[PDB]
Amino acid sequence: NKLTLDKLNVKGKRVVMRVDFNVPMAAAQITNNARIKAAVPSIKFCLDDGAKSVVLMSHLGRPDGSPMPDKYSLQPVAAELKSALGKAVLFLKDCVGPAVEKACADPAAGSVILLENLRFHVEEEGKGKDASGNKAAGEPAKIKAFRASLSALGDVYVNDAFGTAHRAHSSMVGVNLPKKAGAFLMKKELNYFAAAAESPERPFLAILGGAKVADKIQLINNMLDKVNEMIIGGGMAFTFLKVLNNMEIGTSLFDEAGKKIVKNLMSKAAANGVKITLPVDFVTADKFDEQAKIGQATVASGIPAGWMGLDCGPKSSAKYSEAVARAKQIVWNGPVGVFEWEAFAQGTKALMDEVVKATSRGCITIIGGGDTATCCAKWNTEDNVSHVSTGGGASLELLEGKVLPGVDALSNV
Ligand SMILES: Nc1ncnc2c1ncn2[C@@H]1O[C@H](COP(=O)(O)O)[C@@H](O)[C@H]1O
Ligand SMILES: [Mg+2]
Repeated sequence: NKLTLDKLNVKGKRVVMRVDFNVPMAAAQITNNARIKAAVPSIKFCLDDGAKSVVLMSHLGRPDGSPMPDKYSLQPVAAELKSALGKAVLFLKDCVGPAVEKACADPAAGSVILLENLRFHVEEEGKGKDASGNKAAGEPAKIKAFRASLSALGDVYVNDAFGTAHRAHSSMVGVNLPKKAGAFLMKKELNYFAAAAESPERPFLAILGGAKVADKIQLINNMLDKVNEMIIGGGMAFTFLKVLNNMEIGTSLFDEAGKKIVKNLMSKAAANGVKITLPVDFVTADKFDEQAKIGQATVASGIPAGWMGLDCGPKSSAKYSEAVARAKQIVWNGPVGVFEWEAFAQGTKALMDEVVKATSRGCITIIGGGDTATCCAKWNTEDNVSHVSTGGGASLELLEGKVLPGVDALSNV
């Protein structure tokens, strides 16, 4: 129940749109467009429906509030967006101030304008570091002024920056305009997660991977309140196997703080009637290196001193596949092994194959932002799963059961 773009009247209006263009880069070059392309359907909707202008605003990297036009400029994105949009883009060297306001005042109808990095101003995050590297605090009156300037750039506001929705930054919660609508990406992201957090199809399987356990306690706990099954893989699994089974784990990752909560998580799973699938075999490595000598092990055999489990084995792949086969809805957050290294990416690759097949027969498959999304990109499965999230931190907070400041700030329907 929140206002979305498709239900917003834009004809003859200046649209001030927050987008998450915080794209990866490398030596003044974009290394992945995804976030830019993800926001194009919203930009076009506005143009096609007669918007007077669409003023795009975003942050890039973490300049921590000082104009770093040399390393963190959004200028390259303007030329990239012009190619994707097939339309000229007016790039402005600032995002607030009299001159920027004057430029967005009465733009030529159909104008697309891209503002400079919002994080060049400490008022966006509300805090930062000075030149010396010292932490500086934003001033309240300056915060108000900054927000009032952004508000002048449009008659209506659209937030399509899902990747930034967990941030209560000025551009996300401070735009004072009567109409604040979530755009098409934001809509899609919330639509699917509404699936995971409210009315999931069943069985509902949650696949949780990664290294640390302590930072995922809430994610695991929240998911235990909603799923029918849960696969616990990746490095996390070793804390569970060590505690529950007393498995010899070698130099495999072990979370000391998290190990103290393992029995409590299993207890909840039991009470909620959740079937937990943990790995039973592994692909070992003599060291955490892409080219480390590899081996094999099982929970029963244990992992040799010095060696570490970096991926699940064949038997674990079977059990995982069986869980996927039983699911009508799946939420996957975190690969099941070191996917970055080919030798330890096979379990993840195999699981992806199963998730893709599940989607083909009607399973609603939701891939979390970040690492899992990167895997979809690497193996070209974006068009093969139901949803691939554009925001790692944002989707994690949602799966944790948290309210997103950027979503909460939107108008209601
Ligand atoms: N069995 C494992 N051992 C060590 N690292 C793993 C393992 N499985 C997944 N990972 C890594 O954990 C990651 C994400 O960890 P996290 O920051 O907790 O999300 C990726 O960098 C993976 O390479
Ligand atoms: Mg990660």
